[PDB]
Amino acid sequence: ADLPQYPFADQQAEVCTYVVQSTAVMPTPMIFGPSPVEQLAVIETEDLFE
Amino acid sequence: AGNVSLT
Amino acid sequence: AANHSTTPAILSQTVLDRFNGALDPDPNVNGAVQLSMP
Amino acid sequence: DFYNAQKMDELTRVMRKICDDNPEYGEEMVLRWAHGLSVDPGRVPFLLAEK
Repeated sequence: ADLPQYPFADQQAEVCTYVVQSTAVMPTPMIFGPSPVEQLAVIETEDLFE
Repeated sequence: AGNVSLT
Repeated sequence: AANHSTTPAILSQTVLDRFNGALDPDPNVNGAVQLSMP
Repeated sequence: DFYNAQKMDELTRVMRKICDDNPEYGEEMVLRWAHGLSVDPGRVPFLLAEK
């Protein structure tokens, strides 16, 4: 459970430092949906669709 | 005054 | 025209553009059709 | 109605791109586009290079 790390200056410190890079591409049966749109202030303020 | 909606 | 100092930088991608969302969807897309009922 | 609509859904989406592909003149060129008008070109700035 306790492994002393003799050669390092600090025995109890986390001696290693790691950087991970995981990339996953997952074909799925998910449905998702269409993107929405933003309000237009020219149609209600001028009645283009009269 | 109502609407059946398109969806 | 009253600015007299350097401005902050500009993001390369907005949060809404990242998730292709919208603050308020329009009422016309998949909208409502008038109904007669006198 | 619902026949004049079901292209209004199509017609408002093309109206969204003309005011988005050209951020300058946005929310006004769509007004002129519907009536068949055009904006004056020289006022707007434009970009030269990006690195």
